[PDB]
Amino acid sequence: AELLLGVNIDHIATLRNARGTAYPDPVQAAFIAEQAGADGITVHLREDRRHITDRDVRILRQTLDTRMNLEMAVTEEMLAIAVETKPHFCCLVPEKRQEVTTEGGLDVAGQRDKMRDACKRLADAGIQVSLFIDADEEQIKAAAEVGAPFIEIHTGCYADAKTDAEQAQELARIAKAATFAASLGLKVNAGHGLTYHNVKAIAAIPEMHELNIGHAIIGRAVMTGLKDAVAEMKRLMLEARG
Amino acid sequence: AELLLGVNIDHIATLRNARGTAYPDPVQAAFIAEQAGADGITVHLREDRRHITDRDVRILRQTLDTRMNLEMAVTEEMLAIAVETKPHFCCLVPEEGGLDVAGQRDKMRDACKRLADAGIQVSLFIDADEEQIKAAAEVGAPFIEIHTGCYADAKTDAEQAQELARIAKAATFAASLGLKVNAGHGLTYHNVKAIAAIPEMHELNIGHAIIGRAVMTGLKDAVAEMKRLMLEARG
Amino acid sequence: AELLLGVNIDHIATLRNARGTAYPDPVQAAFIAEQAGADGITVHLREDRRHITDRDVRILRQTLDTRMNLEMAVTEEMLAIAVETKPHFCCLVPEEGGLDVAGQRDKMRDACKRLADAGIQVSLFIDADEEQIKAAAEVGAPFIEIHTGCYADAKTDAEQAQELARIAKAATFAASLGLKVNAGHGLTYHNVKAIAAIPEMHELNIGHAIIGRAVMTGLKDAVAEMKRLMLEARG
Amino acid sequence: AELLLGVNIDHIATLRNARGTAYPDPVQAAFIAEQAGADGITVHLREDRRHITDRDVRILRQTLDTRMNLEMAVTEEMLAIAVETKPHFCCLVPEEGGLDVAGQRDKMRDACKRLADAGIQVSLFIDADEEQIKAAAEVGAPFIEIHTGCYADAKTDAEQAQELARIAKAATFAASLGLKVNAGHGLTYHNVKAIAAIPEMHELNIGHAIIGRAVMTGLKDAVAEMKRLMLEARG
Amino acid sequence: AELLLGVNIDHIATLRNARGTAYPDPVQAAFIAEQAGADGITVHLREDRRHITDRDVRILRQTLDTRMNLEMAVTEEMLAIAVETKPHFCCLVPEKRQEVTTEGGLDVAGQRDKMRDACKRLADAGIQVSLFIDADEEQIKAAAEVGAPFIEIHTGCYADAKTDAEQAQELARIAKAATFAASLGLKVNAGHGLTYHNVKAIAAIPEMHELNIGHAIIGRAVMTGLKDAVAEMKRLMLEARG
Amino acid sequence: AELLLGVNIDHIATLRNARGTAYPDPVQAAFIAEQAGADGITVHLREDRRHITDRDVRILRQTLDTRMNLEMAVTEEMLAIAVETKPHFCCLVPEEGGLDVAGQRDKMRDACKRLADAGIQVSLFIDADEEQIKAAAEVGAPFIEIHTGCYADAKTDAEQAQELARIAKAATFAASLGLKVNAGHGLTYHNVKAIAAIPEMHELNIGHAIIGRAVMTGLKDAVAEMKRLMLEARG
Amino acid sequence: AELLLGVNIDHIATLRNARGTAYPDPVQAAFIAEQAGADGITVHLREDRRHITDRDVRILRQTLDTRMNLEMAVTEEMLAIAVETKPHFCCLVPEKRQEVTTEGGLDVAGQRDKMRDACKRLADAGIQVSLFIDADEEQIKAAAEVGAPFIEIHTGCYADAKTDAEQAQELARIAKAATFAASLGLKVNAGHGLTYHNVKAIAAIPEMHELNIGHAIIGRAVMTGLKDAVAEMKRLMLEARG
Amino acid sequence: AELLLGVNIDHIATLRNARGTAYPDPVQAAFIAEQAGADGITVHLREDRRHITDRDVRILRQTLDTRMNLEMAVTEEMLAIAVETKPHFCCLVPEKRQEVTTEGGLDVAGQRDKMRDACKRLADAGIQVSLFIDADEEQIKAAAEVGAPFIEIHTGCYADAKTDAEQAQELARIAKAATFAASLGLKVNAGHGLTYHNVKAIAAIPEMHELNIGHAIIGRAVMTGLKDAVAEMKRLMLEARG
Repeated sequence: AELLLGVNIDHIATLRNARGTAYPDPVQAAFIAEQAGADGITVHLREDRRHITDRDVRILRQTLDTRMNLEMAVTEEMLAIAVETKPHFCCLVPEKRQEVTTEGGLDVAGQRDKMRDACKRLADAGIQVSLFIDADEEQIKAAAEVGAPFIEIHTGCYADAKTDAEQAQELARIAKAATFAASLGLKVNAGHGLTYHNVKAIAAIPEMHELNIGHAIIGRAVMTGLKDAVAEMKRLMLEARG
Repeated sequence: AELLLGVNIDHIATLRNARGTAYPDPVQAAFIAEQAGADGITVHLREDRRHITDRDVRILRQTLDTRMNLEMAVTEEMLAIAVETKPHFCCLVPEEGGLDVAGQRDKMRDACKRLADAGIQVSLFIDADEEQIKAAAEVGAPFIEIHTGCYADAKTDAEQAQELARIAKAATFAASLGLKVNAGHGLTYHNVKAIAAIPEMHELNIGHAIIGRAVMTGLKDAVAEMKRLMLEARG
Repeated sequence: AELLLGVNIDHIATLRNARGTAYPDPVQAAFIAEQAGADGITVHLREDRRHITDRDVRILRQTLDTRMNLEMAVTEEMLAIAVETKPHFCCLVPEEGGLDVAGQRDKMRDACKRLADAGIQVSLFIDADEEQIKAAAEVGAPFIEIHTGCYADAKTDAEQAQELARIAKAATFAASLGLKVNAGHGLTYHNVKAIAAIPEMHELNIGHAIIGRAVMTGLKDAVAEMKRLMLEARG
Repeated sequence: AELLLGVNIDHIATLRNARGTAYPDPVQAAFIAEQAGADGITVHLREDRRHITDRDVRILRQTLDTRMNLEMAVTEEMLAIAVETKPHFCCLVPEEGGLDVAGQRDKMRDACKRLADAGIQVSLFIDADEEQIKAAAEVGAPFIEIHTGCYADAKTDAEQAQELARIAKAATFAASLGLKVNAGHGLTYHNVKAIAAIPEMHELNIGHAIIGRAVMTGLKDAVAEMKRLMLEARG
Repeated sequence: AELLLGVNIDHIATLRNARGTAYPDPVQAAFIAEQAGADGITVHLREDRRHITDRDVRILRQTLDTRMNLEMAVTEEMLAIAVETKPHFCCLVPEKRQEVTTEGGLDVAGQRDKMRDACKRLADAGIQVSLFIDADEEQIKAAAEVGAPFIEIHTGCYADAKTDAEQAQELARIAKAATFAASLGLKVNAGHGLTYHNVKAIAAIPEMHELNIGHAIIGRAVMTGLKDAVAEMKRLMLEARG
Repeated sequence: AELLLGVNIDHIATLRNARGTAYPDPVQAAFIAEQAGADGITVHLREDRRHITDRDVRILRQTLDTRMNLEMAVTEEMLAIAVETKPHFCCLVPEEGGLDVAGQRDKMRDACKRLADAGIQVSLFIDADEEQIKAAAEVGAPFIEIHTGCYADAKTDAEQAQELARIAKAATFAASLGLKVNAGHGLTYHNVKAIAAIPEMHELNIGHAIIGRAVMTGLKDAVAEMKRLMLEARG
Repeated sequence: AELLLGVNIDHIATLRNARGTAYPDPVQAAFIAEQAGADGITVHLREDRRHITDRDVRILRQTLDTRMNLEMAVTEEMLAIAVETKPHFCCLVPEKRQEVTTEGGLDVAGQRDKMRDACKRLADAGIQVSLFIDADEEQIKAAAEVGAPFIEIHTGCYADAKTDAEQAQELARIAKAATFAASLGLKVNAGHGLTYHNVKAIAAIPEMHELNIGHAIIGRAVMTGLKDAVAEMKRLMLEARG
Repeated sequence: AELLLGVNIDHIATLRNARGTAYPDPVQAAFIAEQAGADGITVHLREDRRHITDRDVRILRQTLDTRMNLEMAVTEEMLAIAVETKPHFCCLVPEKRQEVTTEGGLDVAGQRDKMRDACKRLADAGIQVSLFIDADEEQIKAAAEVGAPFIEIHTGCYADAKTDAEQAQELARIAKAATFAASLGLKVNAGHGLTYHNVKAIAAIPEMHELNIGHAIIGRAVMTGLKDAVAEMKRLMLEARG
């Protein structure tokens, strides 16, 4: 169907934890976002509980009207936490140095045994898994082989691009990777680092299922208010596919 | 008698620094705040430059339409910066939580003088303690900013009303000694009024609660609301 | 102190329960209200769980930024729930329509001590009746909430001025006994001012008229308008 | 032709009846909706008059600028009321939950002819069942409204895609028989698009989710957003 | 208590009748006004049914959340219509040439018998009567004598004033008349012709109970929307008494 | 293919004239409309000058940022004014309702020529009648504006779809004869789309419905909404 | 009494003339301002017509719903235009080196005869005259002797103050000058250079009748829109007197 | 592809300089515009610094979140400033009588050597250059020969058209010129003088890459506020390509 928007509210919690009070509350932000264009809410539960906390996840699981995408590292703690939470989606990301690739995505091709079992365990709990990876054919083929139904292409390099040519090259790499990914039966997401000024070229990629976006929305929100920030992003995304 | 609002935009920077991009930019937040009820903009240039950075301070000094309140610790590095930057105000802070002025009379006395010679109006961030207020007066600072943190963090209505009375008495005491008095740390939309109602209060410097409301409603409305509640309290 | 506004979000759940879905969610409404002028949120946990449910109270207790006022009947089940929940306030009501305190002195006395033991400030919902008020003071309650329903349902302006005067005298009487006094049931945008102008009023707990305005204009505006009218009446 | 939106304002009355006051008034909500994207207003006059009352229908019939869709059970009382009222549309529903037309051919046939005789366009509320659809065509109804409740309550995405496909095939079947087809029960802001994209859909009659959104954001915005999402799906 | 605002919605109907359709509907405007600062709604049922119609009055009587002020001429038709409608208030105004004074108000002093009976009949039906009159002591004393509980001072001349001095003179006349009126036990209203720029001096008059305003609000409304137009007027009125 | 909107502000004047003051002023409404989606402003200078007046026309000619469409009857007085005023457009109207051009070929032929010599683009307001359209073509007018009144006033969906088909055919017919075609009289927010969807339509001139929505929501939003619905229809 | 706000829309014409187009049009700005808190509209018809033009004045004179305050230099041309135009107010300002003071105000003391005839001529035309002067006793006595009913004190020096002390000094000077002028029978205005951050101290001065402000309001409008800019300035002024 | 909008904020500085104050500040305008649909911000650093100043450029270069388009005349001073500044784009325009065409565009044909070194020098600095020229084939061939990657066609004559025919003629001229330029390898922009009522026909031209508009947007902003003015212009442009 239409391109979906997942809104990552981690930075609502970073603002909160900066002072130790209860506000602003990620629970409030999730309602605002889900009623302004978000089709899902993403929260990354970190080992260091730097922003989102166990309390946020527990309450969010009961208050979200749409569905949760739990971003987490592939460790025994997170896996168990994920199985008991039962979020609709789970997005596996690199936590430490021996988890990420030279560009930032998960190293799936080099850890097939771990990834295969993670995917299987989460799947058994009824969670749809997405593997956050670089737009790299080796990782994509590996994602498919280990059984993950989704992959989320890391759009950071595209976003960080320091020149037009560098950006177009990265865009083309993402587009070609998404096409290759779909040919393997994978569903493909993206979103990390996307902004109001570079999101359309990514949203225009036909194979994209959902763009998971956080920072730029929250950064617009402090000026503009979360409702308009989410709605503007969703509007740009639909225009792009138009 | 005309209560002023100083908006601390440090947390705009915190949000930015969390990812290393240029947005959101403190410079934008300052224009919004100044046109929504802020009478001044406050930034705390920390040693680790974790949120506000030297770039921020340099650009804001050239873009603020009102005036800057530079929050900083008392060190030679910071004093030097202050002197060079020439902010309208400077709020000496540590780095109960207030600045120990009574325990470092020499250091604070020299700090105030130097900053004062740079044309900067100095305020010492202190606890609502009679000993510290006297020390502030004695050392020569024009302003003190009473730490409202304990008032904000109060757990019960009783502990709250007690910290309130302590601040009110501390303010009247400070004023009887020639000092101008500010407050603001930790104030929220739900506890700001009792503090705004204190006659001696000159300016309330508030940050976090405003930014927290802003991520939901936008900075302009967050600032106008806080300013409206403050004037209601004096009214 | 400023007149407070407690917003009763029960009818948000009424709207939700008419269909068995999870929306609209009282948890969202509480955030909106607390940021639009409410100083407290009221929920009435009815034995039949018509609207607010155990889930609601459980989550609200964790998400409210201000404080909870738990409206409830004086029964073992409810007293147990209240002790466990630890809301900041508890408003005891019947299962004119006010609580019969004067005729159940022992029961109310036990209830108040028990809730007070759990650190809960108790309010007895009663008619503007001096016998009931004296009894409320006698059984140890720190608060009473005067039933404004008769005033609100006044059929003629004569019955209205008459009910208003009754409430105002009752309030003055309650205060002279050391009680703090609330009100609010049935108040609307057109009749709230006369009640808000009564000096002894501490907090007005209003629900229905605000939610009825909200379905048209949105909750934020519905709450801010009620708070604005209340403060206008005081000044 | 453009996909139409009928807004069911029943829950405005639910909110009103929970207290016996005159607000919020369904008559106001109808004006708001009609000017924010609604092409029709739906009210369900239940025998128990739970929400919408005779007064409501009476006044609405005179104040609506668009047209009325009267939801009602197939009983003598209701048929009489409908004939007298002359709404532009009548939606027959049970007292999955769709009308059993295939098993009451004579009754539905009498109902349709009778309402058609009063100049009313009849819609039979039925399940996405080809047997029920064929029967609806056979008894003379010009419209059927497919029950989207099962689709809306889908527990898994599998059950959802399955219910969607069932509705879409049923719709195509209904159109091939000369019937016009509506839908809408249980649709929300997150699941309306897939139904609005079905080519044969004429009008979506939605209630609960819009009113649930309204108590938060106001009715005007709640309606305009639903209409916007519907038109986006079509293009 | 506080100064009240009655909003006259006649001109919503004049816009409607100009074309013969159902919109705009006075019923909608009454809801908007009552929720934006109006404490009452006024409608003038004219003999020629030029704007407000019998249908408007009939529906309004059932939809108003506050109270209706039925403006009408003193004729047998209107009196009977008023008795059966039972609006909370009734404001008697001049219809023809033998009904008004040289400035526009009702001629009460010169028609004591009619006015006395009108007042009595309406009062019997439980309607609070207001006599629309010029700021003229003779008419005011007569209003009191015929038993009317309210008078509405015609503020048209004040509004039409063509010079500052002319306005101040008219203001002072209104102020002195209101004071005289109250000394007779009368409650006093005003409002006709008031605008966003001259309403405050009138609202500042202590004896004023309610200002009934129509045209300027509707005229602002077509630009601005009725809600803001009503709220702005109510805001100015309360500032004046502040 | 790019549908234009002409906003008739006559009814702003009607409201003003009802009381003899200067407000509301058509001049203000024209700026609002032109910046909210109007591509042109229309005013009908009637003989009795009941709403728009000579002052209005004289000032608007100097303040409009887009262009004026002068609606007027075919008389020497009006032609003279038009010639002097030099409006960009002129819409000849009577004073089924359309202009009888076929019955006054001589008069209309001379009218168009004179106005055309003054540099004015002429449109003849006519019924969707083949005889009148041919006459319009024959007499030399560049534009015709099809009277949509009967379409608007239709009582049933059948009478409506019939008037619609008549207008659509009339438009294609007019275009096949070299004429540019407009419409607009009586269009509302609920029936405008079917007319906007007609390919041949150049500009829709609409007045009353817009002003009627405006008294509720404000002119800016009323105009932007109508323009949005029109572009949606072509889209 | 009621502190008034006059909004100077000159800079709207400034923006326009920068291109020779017809927009933005001062006539529109005037309607927006008058409905958002302006009690009067001010325009300075310069000899060189740098911004406001004769058409502007001619049309404005017909569309203003409140009243016009025509700022102009004292010359036979302008005097004739003023007498022709008949604006409610006329504020005489300096435009040439031999008309201005070393502070920026009109030099009335140095041109007693010229000002005397100006005030008399304009007064016979029914125009209320104000002399834009510095907060200087010599000029004030001069303004009083020549017969002008109003003076508008130049708040520019107060506005441009660089230190809190310099500012406190100028305010004091203005407050004493206002009292001094009132003791001579003059009514007093101010306004030039006032901003959203320094308007309150001036508005608080009791003798102030009207603050004529332009620049800061337009500067705010370019960002927030004219309506809110005017409404906000008006709100601040009433709060000060509150 | 995606039609871009560059907003020229020069007139914000225009308003400011009219008084020597610091407001309104172009730096604020740029943040508002970039978050409301502007894809770039344009500033014309004039030799005389009539509006935009060196500080403006210096600060803007550090606060812009999108990119700068520096309009400037061709002189050693400006070239050095540009090379120093390193804006993403540079649009060379005429400023003196011997630099302009009888239409208003830059005279590239008549100064091939100068333009040739400008383009080369600016290009080594990594700046993309655009030559602001008339819709004239001689200038276009010249722009192509000298090596500029972009040309910006002067839409002023189209904007100032007085008759629908005159306008139709200019549009045609621009559309053919755009196609002609693209056939020579140039990318093409336009924008000068475009308004909310004539922007669509230009936006519809396929070869258009970016429309740089300023004046009409600021003129609308003074009334409605900058955010809506920018958003609305962007909306109209996308509708045209729709």
